[PDB]
Amino acid sequence: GRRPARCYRYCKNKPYPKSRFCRGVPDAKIRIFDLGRKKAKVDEFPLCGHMVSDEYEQLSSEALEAARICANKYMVKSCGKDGFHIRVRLHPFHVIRINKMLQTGMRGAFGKPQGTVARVHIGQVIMSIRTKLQNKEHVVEALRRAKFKFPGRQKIHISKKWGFTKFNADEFEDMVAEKRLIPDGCGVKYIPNRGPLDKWRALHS
Amino acid sequence: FVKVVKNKAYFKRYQVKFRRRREGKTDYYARKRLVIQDKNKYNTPKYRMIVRVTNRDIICQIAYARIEGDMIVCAAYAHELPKYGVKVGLTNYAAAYCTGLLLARRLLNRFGMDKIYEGQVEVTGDEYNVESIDGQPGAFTCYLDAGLARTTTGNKVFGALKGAVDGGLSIPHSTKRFPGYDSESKEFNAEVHRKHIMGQNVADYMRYLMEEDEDAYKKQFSQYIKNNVTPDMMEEMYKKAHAAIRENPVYEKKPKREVKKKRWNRPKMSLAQKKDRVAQKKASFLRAQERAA
Amino acid sequence: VNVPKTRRTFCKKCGKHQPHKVTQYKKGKDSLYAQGKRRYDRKQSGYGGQTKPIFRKKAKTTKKIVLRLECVEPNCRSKRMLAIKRCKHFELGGDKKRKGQVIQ
Amino acid sequence: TNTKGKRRGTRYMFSRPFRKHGVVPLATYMRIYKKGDIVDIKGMGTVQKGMPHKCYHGKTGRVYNVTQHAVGIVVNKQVKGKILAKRINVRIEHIKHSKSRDSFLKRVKENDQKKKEAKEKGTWVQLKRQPAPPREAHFVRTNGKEPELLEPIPYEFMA
RNA sequence: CGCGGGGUGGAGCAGCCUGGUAGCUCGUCGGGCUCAUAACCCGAAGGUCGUCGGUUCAAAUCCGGCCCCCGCAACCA
RNA sequence: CACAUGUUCC
RNA sequence: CGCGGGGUGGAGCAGCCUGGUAGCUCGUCGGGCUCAUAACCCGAAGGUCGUCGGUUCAAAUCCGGCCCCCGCAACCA
RNA sequence: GUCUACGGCCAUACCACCCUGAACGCGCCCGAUCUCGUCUGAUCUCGGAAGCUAAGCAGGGUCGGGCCUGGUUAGUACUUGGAUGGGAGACCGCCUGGGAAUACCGGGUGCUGUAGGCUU
RNA sequence: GCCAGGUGGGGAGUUUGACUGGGGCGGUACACCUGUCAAACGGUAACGCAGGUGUCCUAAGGCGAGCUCAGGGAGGACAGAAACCUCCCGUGGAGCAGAAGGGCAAAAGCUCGCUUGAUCUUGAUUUUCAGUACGAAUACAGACCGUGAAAGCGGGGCCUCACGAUCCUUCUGACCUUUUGGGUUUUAAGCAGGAGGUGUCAGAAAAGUUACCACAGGGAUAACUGGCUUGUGGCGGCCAAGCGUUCAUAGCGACGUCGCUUUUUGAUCCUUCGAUGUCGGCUCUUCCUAUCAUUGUGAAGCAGAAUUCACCAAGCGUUG
RNA sequence: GCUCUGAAUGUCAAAGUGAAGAAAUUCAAUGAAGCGCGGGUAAACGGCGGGAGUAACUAUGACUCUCUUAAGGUAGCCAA
RNA sequence: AUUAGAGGUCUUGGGGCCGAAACGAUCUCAACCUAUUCUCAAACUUUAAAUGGGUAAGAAGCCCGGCUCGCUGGUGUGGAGCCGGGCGUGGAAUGCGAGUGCCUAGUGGGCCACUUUUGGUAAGCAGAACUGGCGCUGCGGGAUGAACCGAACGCCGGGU
Repeated sequence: GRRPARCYRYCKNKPYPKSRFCRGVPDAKIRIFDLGRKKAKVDEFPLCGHMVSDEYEQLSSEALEAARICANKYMVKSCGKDGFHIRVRLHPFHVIRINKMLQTGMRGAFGKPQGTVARVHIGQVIMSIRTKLQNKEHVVEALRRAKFKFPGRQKIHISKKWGFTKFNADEFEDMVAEKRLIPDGCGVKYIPNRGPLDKWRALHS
Repeated sequence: FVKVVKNKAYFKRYQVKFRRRREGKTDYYARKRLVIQDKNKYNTPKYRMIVRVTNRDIICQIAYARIEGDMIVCAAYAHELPKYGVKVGLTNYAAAYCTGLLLARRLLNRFGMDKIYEGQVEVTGDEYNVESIDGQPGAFTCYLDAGLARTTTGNKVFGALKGAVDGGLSIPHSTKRFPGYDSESKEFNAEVHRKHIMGQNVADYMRYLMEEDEDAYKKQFSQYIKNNVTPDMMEEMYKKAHAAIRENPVYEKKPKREVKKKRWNRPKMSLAQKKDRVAQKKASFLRAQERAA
Repeated sequence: VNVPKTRRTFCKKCGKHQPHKVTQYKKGKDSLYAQGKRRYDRKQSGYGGQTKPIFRKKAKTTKKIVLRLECVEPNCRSKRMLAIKRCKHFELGGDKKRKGQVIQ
Repeated sequence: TNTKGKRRGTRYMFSRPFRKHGVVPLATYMRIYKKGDIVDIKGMGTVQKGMPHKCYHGKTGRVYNVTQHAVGIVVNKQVKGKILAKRINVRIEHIKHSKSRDSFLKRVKENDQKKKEAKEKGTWVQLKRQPAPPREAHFVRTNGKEPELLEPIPYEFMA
């Protein structure tokens, strides 16, 4: 198989992404980042939970793949099959190297691309879940089952933003009241007071 | 559909060219070679003869380059000619030779080099070059600034140039582009150039329209009949016009009369109006929205 | 590369630009009575074998083409050498290539 | 190791700035340079000829020889524990009049002005620049209002 | 593991080095000969050169990764 | 100059 | 580097000499033949005579230089 | 007030659409005998002045795009120097100094040199 | 007898590169170039990374003029996804010999016209640098020329790479100097400028083998222990999808993840090359527990038997 | 490798030969053995193939096709 | 480089459906386009620090007056070079005497640490940048120790 994750744990090297120079990189084991009822509007899932990291380490694409399923599986039993929506907010882009041995030793030891990993900073969201507000403890347990699939420690925080928006939940409805936020399906378009005037006529009609 | 070419990112990267290039008025590839001076000359000005042709005028200026904007030392126009002797036809080849003469004579009269450097009084149309005279002040030297005009043989930017070199300026040039240089056998013919300088090609057009058709003649040379310019007095008109320039080429500015201080233009709007036009516009939208409902 | 068989260049003897004929330079036959050759043979004569180095590590797969100019004036009659950069193929007065014409 | 190319590592040193590519303004040419002017070097990529080396991009020197399109500069180059006053020939395009000198030339004007002036007054006025002193004793009026009390805020985990 | 060559109609091989534009034997199919089959005679079909992307006016050919197959080597204690 | 072979209940 | 002899129908080859004549064999194609591929025969299609220049009433031929191959002999940057 | 010629700075000057342009000017526009150049007088060259602001152009407008300039992001990010500071480490906190960038929210939308007109 | 040519490991002499995570094998990191590394001047290493070079060009050199590219949309007889024609949009998304980077829009691109500045000759300077060369390059100056109406531009390629000493040979240069006691004339030697090349690229003329081996040395340098490391090997946890008829955890346990251990092999080269005797077995001792048996016990999918799992525990055994 | 053959001969040294030149010198011709060409030879050194298909079920391949070299390992013998 | 839905139109199309058949219509599913949205870049970048690199802070400078020139020229123009004369409050802070020439040994195996940093799973590994150490160096402290912390040394008394 592959090496233990203790080996490629620290953000040791410069970011070495799959490019014109690093070719022949295997596909990342995580391919599906979003799942659940991702075709859901912004006004039925007000609650949003986070798994914010607390270390400057590298999370493998397999840990991202493994933790996704375990958080997905627990939310299926708890909140039905369509009572939530899960975003993995880390995309593995750093390529790790393997110095495969077959005797050469260390003469010309520039490794071959082994797999792909994801570098994460302190206080950065790893994986976030939107759902109905009454299923509060269901998510905070689901992310707890996801912490055991990652190295090191990370906190579980419930954001104050409405859904996956960047707008605070308390200010949300009053902005939808004065038509400051136009629901664009899974997201929402922020309308400023700066465009040409005719489109302001459009929204008010 | 198609990917929108002029999108927001297209303007974010866009680098405009120079203003005088954005209007098609300056060839900076040619201007750089024209107006800059060699650095071991140190503010020795590089005078250039700016000859410009329009639809109804010819502008011949002389200028040297400066960092705050190149400075006009002396100018001349085509419409200064009806003061001397040229009633109509102020854009033909014979008009250019006058303006180049009027520019050259006015300049040396301003540098006190009128009594010296007479030039070519009797117009002939061959190679003339004013060699400097020892002891006396050296001859003035400048360069032609053609611009974006295609410099083919007989172009009127070379006509005014001829008027200048006969006036006494030592402009380096040659006879490949004058009206009368043979293209195929590669030699000059001074007699043919004399015709165009004295406007004879127009007379041979007007004499061509006597036996052919009067109606087109009464439409092609309308102001020529309004000023009675027959093909018999044309050579002796410019010949008289050349004398009347070489005796008093000074310019006399019109009196700057007191203006009444008004505004035809339209004044720009203040912010308080723009911010209130939309406040009226927004109010007038909703108050027209409650009527129909 | 292709050079014309004639060129108008500076003639050292006639002191200005003049048409020259252009031919390729060739090694003359090594004389048997040069200084270095007479010295070399007096070293080889007798025993001891080879006494001077024989070069063997040939590395450059080319030469420098030289051009032997000739002044074509009936009284100048001066020749001079002129060299160009290294090239493998080289001909005198090859047919002048055309712009935009069908190729097959 | 590295290569000894002339332009090795000048991907951003000679590149034109953003939205400034193209033909160069003509006042960069019609600017004059006498002998002995404090002149600095800033290589310009658009003009390939007459370019200086990359070790002078930033260095400032003085002119000692002026040709048609170029000047000779006497610039200092540190080479392994010694300074060399070496002469380089650079075109005008890679050249600016350094303003690191004229503010002293401005100071010479007033120093010559305030020495002739106020001499007939019989007074002695300061000429040398003194560094920024400690500020003098002064009052602070706090009319009516009371200074607002500050407090360190509690912790709100923002993520 | 590193390196070397190879992959072209159903089969086995050219052509590749040196760019245009595809062959050889066999086999298959149809018609004939014979009572008949094979041989034999006539005529046709069948790949577009491992795969993908590049260079070039033009690429089986030149160049690059990938896929399969094979070989050499891998020694001194 | 060459030409191999054979389906058999009655 | 020196000497020799090669280069030519599509492959090969003759003719170059002691100059005005570019042909033969194989291969493609039509005919006649044979049960038949064949054998045999006839006809047509097939050549800047490696490249240039000199010189001739005429040069693939003679004279100089270049290019490719082969044989032997040479060998101080 | 403004324009033409030549410019400097090179978007506060650009781009899209709409409106109005007195006078001069710039243009459009009418023609090809001569000069010159094309397949073609469209362009280039040349000769003009019947018409016209329709356009170019100028001024203006747009809760305009861009650009320019501030605020905010933020004393955040990062960083010089210091410790027998913390932590298993990863990394963090403090002392001493310096200090950013998007999103977001504002303001702005050419200045000007020389010469010459027009408004006399 | 004396010369000449062939042959000649029978015999003689001598050589059989360097770099290098030991040497060999393989590479070329040995002369150069672009990006990066490189830590915002410059400089900066590794058998670091991604590439390139030993060329090509009578124009792909030099001027001047005229042009606008890629790509896309809408149109037009055959004509189609793609032939040609026209309009519109088009900041470069094209092109400029090549690697990459930089640069470039009335051009450095494309297309025409005329051409040889790719010529002749002093120095100064830059780059590598010892502040030596060679190469390459920049500013001039003196000539002779090209082009252009002219200002100007050009002494090769838009810039960064495409190359080479002494000695020798060869060719060109002059009404040249010397050739020996003088003169003439060949010849030869000089002076100057090119070329013939050393790629181990500041430049020897060079194949093996040694287990029959020798000497000088080296722990700067391998094969053994021992150290640091633990990839690998071994051993053990956490989460718990599932297996276990049913039932997550009696016993197991995927996807992941956290360690430990030095009884595996690696990596490394620190110690030893004026020597530490380098495989096993035999013999004999003691130690460790990650427990096979035995003593005492817990838990089972423990009815009894037999067998699993775990705890205290290395006292005593573990054979022919 | 070895050996045999030859003015039927391409190349080659000294010397001799001929010519040009004031002469050194140059050039041309001629020019041995050996090599090249052509035979012989393996109880001389040595060497002695690859890919598909095919038999009453299977397996197998006597036969077949093809590419191929100077020959393609025959008689024998074998995890010695 | 990359994730997700939205809104568009037949902009081409995949099987479709009443339609012979129609951008007539059908739910669509695709790409395509337009506003958005998640995540990145040693060999990407509009922006962009900290630290850092030049230069300047006078007497060799200023300001007058006049000559010389074959250079430069509309123009004793331009520039350069000469003379002559006049101006010291010495034109930032701090510190310190400098300049200069010969002759020249040893060395040219280095090693360690904070911070930055390349390869490597890592290493008391290999390779660099900056500064200081060790080597060449004792002393007090860290039990012990080439490098850590303090502090550098003539021989002694007192104090700290």
